[PDB]
Amino acid sequence: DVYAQEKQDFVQHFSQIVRVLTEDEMGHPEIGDAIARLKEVLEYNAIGGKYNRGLTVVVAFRELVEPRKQDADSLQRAWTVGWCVELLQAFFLVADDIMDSSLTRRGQICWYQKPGVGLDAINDANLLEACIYRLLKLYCREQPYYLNLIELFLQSSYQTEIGQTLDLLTAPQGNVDLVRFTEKRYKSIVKYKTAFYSFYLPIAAAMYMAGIDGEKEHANAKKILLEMGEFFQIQDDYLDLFGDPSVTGKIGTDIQDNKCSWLVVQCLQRATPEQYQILKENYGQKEAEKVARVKALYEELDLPAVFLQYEEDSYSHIMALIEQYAAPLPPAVFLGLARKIYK
Amino acid sequence: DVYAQEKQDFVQHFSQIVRVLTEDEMGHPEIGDAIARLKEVLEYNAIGGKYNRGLTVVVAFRELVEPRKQDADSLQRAWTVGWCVELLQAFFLVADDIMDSSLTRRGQICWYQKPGVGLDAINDANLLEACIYRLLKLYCREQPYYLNLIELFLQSSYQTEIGQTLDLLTAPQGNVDLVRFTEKRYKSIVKYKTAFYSFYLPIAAAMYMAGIDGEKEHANAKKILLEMGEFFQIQDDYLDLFGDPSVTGKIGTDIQDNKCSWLVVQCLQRATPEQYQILKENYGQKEAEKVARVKALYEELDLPAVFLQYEEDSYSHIMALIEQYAAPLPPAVFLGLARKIYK
Ligand SMILES: O=C(O)c1ccc2cccc(-c3cccc4ccccc34)c2n1
Ligand SMILES: O=C(O)c1ccc2cccc(-c3cccc4ccccc34)c2n1
Repeated sequence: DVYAQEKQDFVQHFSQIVRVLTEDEMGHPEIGDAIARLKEVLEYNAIGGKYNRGLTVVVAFRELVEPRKQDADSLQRAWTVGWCVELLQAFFLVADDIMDSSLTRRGQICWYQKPGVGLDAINDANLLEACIYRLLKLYCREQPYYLNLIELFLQSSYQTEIGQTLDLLTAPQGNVDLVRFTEKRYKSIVKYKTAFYSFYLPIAAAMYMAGIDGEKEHANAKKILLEMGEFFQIQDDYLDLFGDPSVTGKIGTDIQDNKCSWLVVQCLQRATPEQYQILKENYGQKEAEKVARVKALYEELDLPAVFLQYEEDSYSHIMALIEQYAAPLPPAVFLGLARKIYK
Repeated sequence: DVYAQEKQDFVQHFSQIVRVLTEDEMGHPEIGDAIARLKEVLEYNAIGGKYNRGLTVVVAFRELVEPRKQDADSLQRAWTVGWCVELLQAFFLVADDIMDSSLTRRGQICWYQKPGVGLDAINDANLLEACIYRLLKLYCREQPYYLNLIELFLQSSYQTEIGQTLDLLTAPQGNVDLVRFTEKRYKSIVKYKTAFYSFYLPIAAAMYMAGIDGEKEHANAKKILLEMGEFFQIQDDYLDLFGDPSVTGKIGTDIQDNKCSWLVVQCLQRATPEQYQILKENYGQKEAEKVARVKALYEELDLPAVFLQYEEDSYSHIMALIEQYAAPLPPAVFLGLARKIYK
């Protein structure tokens, strides 16, 4: 598949990305120690994930650009832009793990939790963000899409940041209020916090790199991609609890963390006043006896079945969206990504 | 003076800046609560300072643009860009106060220290940064200097962030090592962390707005401005201890906080091995008996006199720099700013 092959060439490009970002140390020895710290921040935080978002840039680039315009340099730029998406992501996760007091991320200690890092990781996350624009300048300054990419990355950071504001406002630390766990609120969090950067940004970046800079073309791809983003997060919340940890590679803590999950939203929409109380008493607690009780309430309220129906309706929706909005982009741009997302 | 008059028109523009940044709530009600939080972050953090950096943009704009090109809209843009400098600053200070565990800033409780904010202020500081590019897009998208300003703000954020890395590396929390408090290191911290954004950025922004986009013109102004930035921070560190709090409006805590101050750098350059030990034992302690001892060591080593000589040499240097590098900019751009800085 388009991804599994390219993954290697993508990951191998990282070494050049790091060398290039640590190359201003040559002209300015004075900042050497700061650059050594930047190298360490990059190596720790931009590696160890699945690289799918960054890879989507590359895969979409190959599918949107005529093979004769896919020269060595065009490709170096595609991998670089892909890495920029991963750096945007690395910046949000470093910051989010500080904010929600996370202990681990992808099985390793969160960067801020590392001995001698702590709150300095706030500056480290800012550096990761700075690196996107340094890379865009280094690789894409002379390209006609340069400003388009800068604005897309900045807008995507803004939307994610607004998404994080909404999330932090919906589920504060030390605040169990299920009144604000509405469908409308959930959909907005996913849209702003995850969907734009995860789904819209990668395709949109490849689209600009391909000279597809049309407002309607971007609006049409966004329409498709934000729906893909919404399904992806709904599926993630569902798998968090009801998924098998051996397949997902994660053990669900959404209930323990008072997360505004699709599962809680659906439970709240269905639950009788007595069931609302049962949830009020057990949602957000660390105890495995209370974690088992929320799960049993969801199973009682037939949420795995509500998810199954949601999955079917979602699949018809995304196909209706692809048919109506893909053109003039090859439907394979969206289908290849949907296949990776939908099961 | 150029500043004191304009200060009012500058501060009055803030209300429009806030209205404009909270105006996307109209089209997207879904993010309303996040926008309400953004309004509160802006109001708390961008107000209460002296606005000198933002004001420098406006003052330099008036001095670099022919009065016939200073129409209502050109001016709205000057104030907006000035506010962007203040927002860049508000973003660094919110983040820096978290990082160094600050309690107060300009007599008020640090934003993160406010009840119900805490580490969420990391996202708040990111929002403040996002606001610069939203303002540049809203006011300057159709201007020929648009990309030039975006790149200057991004480069200035990067340089400040590198400056902060260097600073955090030089004086870690719970690490009293005077071996790394060298002249060369001090000069680099000031250059990257303070000088670029505080002195180079404001003039450079006005310069681009004036169509002065030449690389040599910017290199020449930078040469002047980074020296102004270096004197400003050396003077600040000196006044922190030896200044009168009734005139400076601040009580010095540099000794208590193990800061890499010009005073410690000079003490270390002069101090005998026994005096090095006296400093090693008393530098970074909260006790007023030990704070009095470091001050007495500096006074013994004749640092107020070393500062006096530095002040005189610095004044001749900045004048030599103005004479050699101002052209073709009116020397008043640099002189008006030097007068505000040098006593
Ligand atoms: O963080 C990752 O890389 C990651 C982690 C877990 C995942 C589980 C299913 C699908 C994807 C996935 C596959 C392909 C493209 C994608 C684009 C955007 C978002 C997700 C994508 C996935 N991605
Ligand atoms: O944070 C502020 O606004 C502030 C606080 C204290 C100060 C003490 C002396 C001079 C300035 C000062 C005056 C004029 C323009 C300036 C431009 C850049 C930096 C400082 C400037 C100063 N500024």
